[PDB]
Amino acid sequence: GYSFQNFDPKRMARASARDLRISPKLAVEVCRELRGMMLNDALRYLDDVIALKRPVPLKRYNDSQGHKPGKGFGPGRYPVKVAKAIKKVLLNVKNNAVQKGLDPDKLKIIHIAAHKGPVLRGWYPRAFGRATPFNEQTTHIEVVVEEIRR
Amino acid sequence: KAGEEVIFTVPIKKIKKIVPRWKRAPRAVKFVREFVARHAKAQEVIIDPKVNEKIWERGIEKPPSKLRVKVKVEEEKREGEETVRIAYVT
Amino acid sequence: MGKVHRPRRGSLGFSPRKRAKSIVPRIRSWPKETEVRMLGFAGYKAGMTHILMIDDEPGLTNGKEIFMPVTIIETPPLRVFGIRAYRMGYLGLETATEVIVPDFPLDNYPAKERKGKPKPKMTFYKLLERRIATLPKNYTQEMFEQKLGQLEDMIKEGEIVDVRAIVATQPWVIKLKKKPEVMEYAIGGTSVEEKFNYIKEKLGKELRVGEVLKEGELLDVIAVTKGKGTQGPVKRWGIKLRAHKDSKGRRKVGSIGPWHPARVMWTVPMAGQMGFHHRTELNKRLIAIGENGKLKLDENTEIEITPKGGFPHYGIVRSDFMMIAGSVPGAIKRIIRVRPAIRPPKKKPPVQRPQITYVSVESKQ
RNA sequence: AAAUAGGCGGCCGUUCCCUGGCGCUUGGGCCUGGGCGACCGGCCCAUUGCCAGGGACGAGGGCUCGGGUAGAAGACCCGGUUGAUAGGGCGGGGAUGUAAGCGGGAAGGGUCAACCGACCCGCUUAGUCCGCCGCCCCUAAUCGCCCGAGGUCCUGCCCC
RNA sequence: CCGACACAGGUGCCCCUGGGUGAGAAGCCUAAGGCGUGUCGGGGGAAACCCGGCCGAGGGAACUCGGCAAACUGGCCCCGUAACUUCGGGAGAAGGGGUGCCUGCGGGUGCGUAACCCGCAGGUCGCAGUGACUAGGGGGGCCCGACUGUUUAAUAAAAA
RNA sequence: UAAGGUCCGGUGGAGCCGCCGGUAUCGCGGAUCCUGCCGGGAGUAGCAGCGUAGUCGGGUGAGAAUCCCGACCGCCGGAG
RNA sequence: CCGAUAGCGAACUAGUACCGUGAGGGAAAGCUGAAAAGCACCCCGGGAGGGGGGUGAAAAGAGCCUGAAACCGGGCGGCG
Repeated sequence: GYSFQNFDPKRMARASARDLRISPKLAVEVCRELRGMMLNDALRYLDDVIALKRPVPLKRYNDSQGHKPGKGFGPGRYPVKVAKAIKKVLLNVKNNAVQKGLDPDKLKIIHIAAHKGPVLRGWYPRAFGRATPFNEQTTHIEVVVEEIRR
Repeated sequence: KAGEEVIFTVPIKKIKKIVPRWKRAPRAVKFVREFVARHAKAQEVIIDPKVNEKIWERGIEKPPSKLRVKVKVEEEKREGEETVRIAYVT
Repeated sequence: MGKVHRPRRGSLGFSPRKRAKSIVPRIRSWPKETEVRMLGFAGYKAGMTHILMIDDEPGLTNGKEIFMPVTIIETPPLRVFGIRAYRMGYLGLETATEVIVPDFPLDNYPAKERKGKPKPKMTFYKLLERRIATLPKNYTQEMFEQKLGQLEDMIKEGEIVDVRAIVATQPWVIKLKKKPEVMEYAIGGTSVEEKFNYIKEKLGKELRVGEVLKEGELLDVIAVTKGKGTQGPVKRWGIKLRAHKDSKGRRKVGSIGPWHPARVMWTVPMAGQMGFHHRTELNKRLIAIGENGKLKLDENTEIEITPKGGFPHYGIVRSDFMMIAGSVPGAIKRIIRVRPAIRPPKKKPPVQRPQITYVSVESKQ
């Protein structure tokens, strides 16, 4: 669904993604980082991540992963898959908003939040006659973008 | 510099001890690719099957110490680049 | 337990083994004052040679030929940027004030053909510009307000303690840096006013090996040693080998400790930084001072140095130099600073200008 | 990061306007009765200050690029055309030991002729090679991004 | 196929005479034929540490329960060969020498100069001629059990 | 006292209380409890060790280090 | 009497799937709505995926009545 307030006629535009086959933890680091920016900066940010230029800092989940230089937190990594996938969500808010009579580029991103969805589960082998879960997480991520201009 | 052509010698020497020895030959090629791109100020480049053969000739293990290469600069259309370089052995 | 003792491996006296706080060496400990003369001087390690000398250097003969390995060091000339004043507090020595010299001569500098734009380098010390220490913003004004501040300090009179000098390099032939390394050297005499007079003359002056230091003395050397990176328990502390044939073990400490005590001591061998550590090594004999190198017109007190083909990993030596006995702590191309000895041997006398029979002329390669 | 939480030198930030409301709100000088004084009362000044509505400017530093005297990542150190950092070319210094070709010799065997020949010598201190140094800007050190403020909430020392 | 797994496992035959090699259904290389899905890539000249493996002066088991591990010998030809003895064996004892390429001959079998094989002399290069791969270290006393075989399918292969 | 009762708001959209007398496969914190669902571990280990294999152009496609074509470089040789 | 972790092995695709050479062993798996109107038409999207509008009411939108806890994101308050 959607997990935040709306005033979609002239001050909000929304879109959501369901069952994206992506890491939920890597969705946590991008949503937080991206949050509070305008759409255009958010496109720019995603494009840099894919190039393998600006790192996404690891923060809340962070363990056993190498640091990355510069201002921003010690560890970080690049979630290419998620950046491509989220770019599509954002593109959908952008096409929609224009029909709705909002100008997308100026609208700031109030809210982006990730939801750990259903779990694709099975088995892959281990030793001693035993099989262990081998799972892919399927993730929903919502975006609600809001006008701000003078 | 714009329009043609540079003849350049690319030193392969990084290839030894930057990566190991069989798989010097895949590494040489990345060096040839970088050197040319760098010098060009360009994209990854296209390099002729003749450079490959040259690196490869002795085998995966023994690539040669230098390799002389001829590069050109050209444009394109549609939208995009400067940024395209055709290079072959000389 | 066999009831057999094992003497400790590694020291805790050059511990903790961890990276230097700066590329510049540091100093607290200053050697004996007895003369109104410059204390401490600097160079870059060029490489190494070996030398034949006539003993001199008192020991097991005092007349037969002796082999002594040598470190050839290119010293830059230095330029005293400022006078640092100290006042003595309650808790330790604190810097009262400083005079700097913003003021600009054009540097003995060269470089560069192409040619169309020589583009002038005429150096107000554009090397100060390349030094990331900042500068007023009215050169004349600043120097004078400080000079007046000095005059006060000299007047009061005994409020002021000793004088030390902020001194910086001049790269005017060295290609391994182009940014002044900035340091402190003390100016000793025996009483403040004599140090105050000397430091004031000194400031505008490009100075030598000759000014600071004399041949035939023993000297300390202060430096940050060459960085290995991280190295093993084997390397850092020393470890012995074990029993009949061990595949599994070999480079191993076994015990870190007992079960109670329920902690790890800091004296047990582990991996971590080795090198890039600060060391002062005592009593290295000053073989030689000269300037150039390559040719000198006189045939005694050198005939002039430099192997042909340079040295591996060092540029051309052409400027004032010093050749010091034995090992020098550091890597090739690193800044080393030289410290007079605090006291030298006394069972072995220093003897001035030691006799230099012959100098190497072969490359290190 | 010694909580007695240091010392110095330099560099920085160190703002406007209409309209309405307020000012011993803020700040100084003078007279006189009272006070040691601050203070009350009388006289004099403010391009000013304050609240509400809109509004400027941007020192440092990283990321970037060429390499390392540095290095598990990250960091460190140096250079970036105000330049010789890296590579080319050339030349200097080093490593190996005589290159390919050709010419002659060469145990012999053959119509002892055209020749078949391991090997030897000359050419040739050759040839091949360098993680080093110098000359030299030819080539590549471009292009471009950011984060980081806004003499400080309130108090007291000296003036305003 | 079977082992839950597309498991380095392990289940029959046939091609066992491909070429070079060399005693060879050996190794290596290579042909017909097959593949690069023994299915995750890239980076750090890659530091410590760990597995496989290479090399170590001088010394030559000082290590350790113990020469364990590892090393050495090494193919082939020739010479020579002890104690002991069930006379069969020990024995490939031990130890010593040689071995390449070229040039020219001889012998054997044959038929007439084929196909191979075994010797001989001269010339000559290297540090090294089984130069690689293949490829026993040897010797002596003692205990036990005759031997070959079998054994705790899966911590004991032994003297049982 | 309390075991537990009762009222309001949101949600939900058909059944439900009280009293009195009865009755029981009648109240749960543990049982290396049983079953079911879920997090940390981790974005770590594995995706290496055995004779260590790919690579450049080009084709196709929304997406190509591992699909195909050629060239080039290899392993295998009673066996891959 | 029980009421879907209960009661028959089994409210159903059960003596099924599956295990075991075999004898034998053996689960889980119920609920749309008044009507299927079971998603047309329109915008977007590589898109069989996904979002807005379209139902009395979609926390009635396809194992779809209700829709807890553990737990996971975001936000609010507070601490930091």
